[PDB]
Amino acid sequence: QIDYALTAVKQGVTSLGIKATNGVVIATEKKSSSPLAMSETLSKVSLLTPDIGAVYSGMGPDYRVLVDKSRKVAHTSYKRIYGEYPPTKLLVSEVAKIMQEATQSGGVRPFGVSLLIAGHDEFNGFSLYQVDPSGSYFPWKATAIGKGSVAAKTFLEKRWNDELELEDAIHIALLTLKESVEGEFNGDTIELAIIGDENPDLLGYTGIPTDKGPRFRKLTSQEINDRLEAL
Amino acid sequence: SPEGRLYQVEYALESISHAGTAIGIMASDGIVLAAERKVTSTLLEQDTSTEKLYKLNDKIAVAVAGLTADAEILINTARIHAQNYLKTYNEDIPVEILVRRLSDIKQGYTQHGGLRPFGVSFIYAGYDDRYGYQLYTSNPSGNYTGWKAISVGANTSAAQTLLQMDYKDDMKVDDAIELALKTLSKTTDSSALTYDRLEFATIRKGANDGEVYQKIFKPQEIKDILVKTGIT
Amino acid sequence: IFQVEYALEAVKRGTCAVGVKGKNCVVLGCERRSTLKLQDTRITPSKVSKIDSHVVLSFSGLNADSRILIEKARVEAQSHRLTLEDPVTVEYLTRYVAGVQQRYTQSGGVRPFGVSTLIAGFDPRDDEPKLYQTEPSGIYSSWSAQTIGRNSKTVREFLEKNYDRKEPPATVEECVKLTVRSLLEVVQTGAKNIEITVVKPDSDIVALSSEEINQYVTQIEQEKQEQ
Amino acid sequence: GFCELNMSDLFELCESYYNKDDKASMIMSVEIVAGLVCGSKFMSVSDLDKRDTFIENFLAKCLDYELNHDAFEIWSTLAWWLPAVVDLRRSKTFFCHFINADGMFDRESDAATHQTSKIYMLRSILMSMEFRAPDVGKLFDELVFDHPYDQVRQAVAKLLTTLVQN
Amino acid sequence: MFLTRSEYDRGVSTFSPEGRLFQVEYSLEAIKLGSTAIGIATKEGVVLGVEKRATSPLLESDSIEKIVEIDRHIGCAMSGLTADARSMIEHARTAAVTHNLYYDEDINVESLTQSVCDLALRFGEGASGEERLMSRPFGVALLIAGHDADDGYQLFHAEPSGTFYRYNAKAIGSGSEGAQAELLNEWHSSLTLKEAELLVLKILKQVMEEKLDENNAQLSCITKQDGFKIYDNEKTAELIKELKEKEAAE
Repeated sequence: QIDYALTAVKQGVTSLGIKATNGVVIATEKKSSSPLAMSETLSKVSLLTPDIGAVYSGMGPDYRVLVDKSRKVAHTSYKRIYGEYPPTKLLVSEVAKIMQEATQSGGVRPFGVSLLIAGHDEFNGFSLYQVDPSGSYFPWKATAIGKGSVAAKTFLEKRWNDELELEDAIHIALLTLKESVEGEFNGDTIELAIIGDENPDLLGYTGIPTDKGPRFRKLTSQEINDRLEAL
Repeated sequence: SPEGRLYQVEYALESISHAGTAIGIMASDGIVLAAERKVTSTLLEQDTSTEKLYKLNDKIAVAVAGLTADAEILINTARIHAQNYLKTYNEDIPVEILVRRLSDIKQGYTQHGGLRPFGVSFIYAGYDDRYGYQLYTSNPSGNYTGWKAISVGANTSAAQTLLQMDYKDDMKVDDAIELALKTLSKTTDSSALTYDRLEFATIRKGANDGEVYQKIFKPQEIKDILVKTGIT
Repeated sequence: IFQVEYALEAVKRGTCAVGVKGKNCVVLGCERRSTLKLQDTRITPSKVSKIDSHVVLSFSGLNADSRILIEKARVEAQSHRLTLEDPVTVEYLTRYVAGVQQRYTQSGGVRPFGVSTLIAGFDPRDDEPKLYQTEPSGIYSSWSAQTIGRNSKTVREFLEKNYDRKEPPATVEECVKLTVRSLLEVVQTGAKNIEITVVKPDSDIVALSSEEINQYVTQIEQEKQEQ
Repeated sequence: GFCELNMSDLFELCESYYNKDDKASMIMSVEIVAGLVCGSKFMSVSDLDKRDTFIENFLAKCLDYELNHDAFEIWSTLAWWLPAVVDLRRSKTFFCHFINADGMFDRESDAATHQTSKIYMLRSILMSMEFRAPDVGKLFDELVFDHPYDQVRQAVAKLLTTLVQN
Repeated sequence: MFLTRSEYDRGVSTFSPEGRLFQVEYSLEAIKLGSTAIGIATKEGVVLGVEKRATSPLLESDSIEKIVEIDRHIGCAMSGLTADARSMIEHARTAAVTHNLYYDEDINVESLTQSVCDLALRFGEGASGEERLMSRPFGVALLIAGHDADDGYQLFHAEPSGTFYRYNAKAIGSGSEGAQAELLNEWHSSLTLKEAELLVLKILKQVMEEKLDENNAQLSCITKQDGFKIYDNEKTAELIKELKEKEAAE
């Protein structure tokens, strides 16, 4: 029964993640259920904290209500006690605990998604985690989930060294996604986020030098196309 | 439960002889813990997890053989019992009492048969000033048992034999560090043992006085004691 | 609804347990396989369990199942001293234990206990020995002596033809003399196999060690061979 | 010719592993005995006498009083097996030992005595032969019925059952 | 030989096409398959006897409590799962004292009985309207016998089903079908307590196909005067001896 949910994960659009020396990167494709639909109204790559993002493979809805339940747990169980935001390791723990309970609870099915959660905490540095429907979670240098899972996972072993700059890992995760792509391949059908330098540009305010802004940045429709030309 | 049998238990008791492989050896002046890591991919991040060796308090620690997500649910509640017995009696919790406290939650499902038993089997290594150094075991049966040396998980029946062979009561701590590695010569499905398939721990008579240091080994420190024979 | 009888089966398979009343003393006895070579000797010799300062209890069954009883009891033992200031009477400690295994069937629908228990000791002040037995059903019975457990039938047969009410083992010493013989029949090595505890009037419970148990076995098998 | 260890070396190796305590250690001792009886497909009538002699001496120490449910567990295993992997007449002492029945009292104002410290083992040999050796003029004239204990009343019954099938 | 089977056997708290609740029709056959118990009523008291059935010299009979006090004026005898009736009795002793407190009088035997039935009438796992908190029909039958000053001496049969009848003399348990047809023959509106003490033994002798003593029979009675006493083994014996003679008459 957990086994059947991992199966809904095995199909459903491919997504991936790559840790580097100075950043993390996660991406998936935006398969348009129609051309009539405006694909900018749905986000497969969601912000959890300004230091932490997430992507999935599988059941759309189960991801949404998991991204919501997940943002909240970041406050209710960490920020409202210690004044900081949670560290990747622990926010991940609190999500696994959330899914692991849909498993061992009666009257409910587990979630139809595997999650890739990427982020940076001051003490543990960068890290990238996978969370399964089983509630188990593992730390990755890089991996992929979904259909293209096997092709891409093999390409990542081939191309990954522990000396990658974040720009190198963006480059990789675009190629990796180019071979699996189901629909068209541009900035309107690729979602890519990074966990890099602090972006003060994006704080919304200026006056306390101790807080410096989001590490999580979601690349614009433009930034993507720009990289795909010099590709 | 047909012949006097605990079915849903044997189910998970033998699901244990699949995952992991863990060992505990009590020396005369220290204790030792050790484990092999699950089927690893090249890209899995070695150093982070500490996935099968968890600290419970500054004086107690457990080795796990079983489902990870399942033991974390237990350990979380055991790290707490520790601290409740502090805030309450202002003394560090005695090992047997912590062990029984878990064993009793395990057996809690072994009977209120409306929820599913526990994966997971524990070796506990701890010190308390009432019963010197201690070594314990915890199958989801609900039972715990005393041990001078022990093992859980795959290839269990096998190591118990080499252990019975090379063990001596006068044993030091470094002598027992070897016995543990040495006898993960056999009980290893992976031909040749690496520092990365490992996780280690010690509770010694302190790096200084008459007291008690605890030490979960960092990867490098393993490749260093592996150096003593294993691989070089 | 039949699951009761199945549990009563696990009783059978477990550490063998016995007990024996006397002219003014009581004794238990029970346990299992010496040591699997490498196990810690000195940290679970908890064969018979102390309930109050004057009441003890052994069991045949799932060792992991007993503990939940040997607590719920050790507690009501105090919560009686507390709300009535008066140590529990051996019949009442017994009726409370049995009455719990009973309520582990007929409500909610949950599993019953894999233990039979024997419960001994002297009521407070009164110096008349008491011995009882419980089983997963909810039944309590008083016995001049009894056994439950593995190969328990061999022992109950032995005892019946070795105890008589007309003359109960008066001597403290000799009352144990008998409880030993009766387990030597079913053990699997001897003294190293099963041990004993001993309670005498007024909260005087003194459990026996290894060395007092072999000034017995090796003073039995002396008179034995003499034919 | 090839070893020269003399049989009196396997008699120690055997008496050696008999700790009334260690079970897996006794099982090695009795694994040894069953070999000395499968070692008559091997010459020397002067060794087959050193062995018949060691065996009546050993079964004495072991089975003639002082017997745990751990030994009984082992020896009784031998009785069901040995007579099926070797004709037991390759030994004068071994069989002519279990059938030496100094064991069945008759009334109870004592402790009657002891056990199926035999009955169930003599039986499991007679069960595995079922045909061969069964001259037992004795046993029939020697059975009890009157016995006070059950463990014996029942066993005297389970034996007669087997004595009749033969 | 052969096999008869309906498709509505089994069914838990659901109606057969006839209106039968077989879960409870069966609850009622297992009274017929426990210890024997017999109650007879005179105008001079009520007698309750049972079958002890001691299974050893060790086991000191009397931990075999199949007859127990309820208030000084009400006793009951039980056939069946004596362990399953611990709670059924607790509620009756509690109801009888509770009534004595709230009203300064002994509680009517009729109403003490009905109260016990109203307890086993809370059988189920799903009830809307009023909640019936418990799990299964109560697996034991009761002979309840006592004395109140309205309606003389009384005997009652409480069934697991929650209903009851007031027999002038009833038998339940292993022998009942037969013991009952024998009471139906030998009972009259003018028995004396002495006479019934004995008739209860005669009918235990019969449907036990054995010779009886104090290790297998317990006698108890309830008089207006002395209350509800259980005969100690001595008195149960010269009551037995007194029959060995009375029947050697012809």
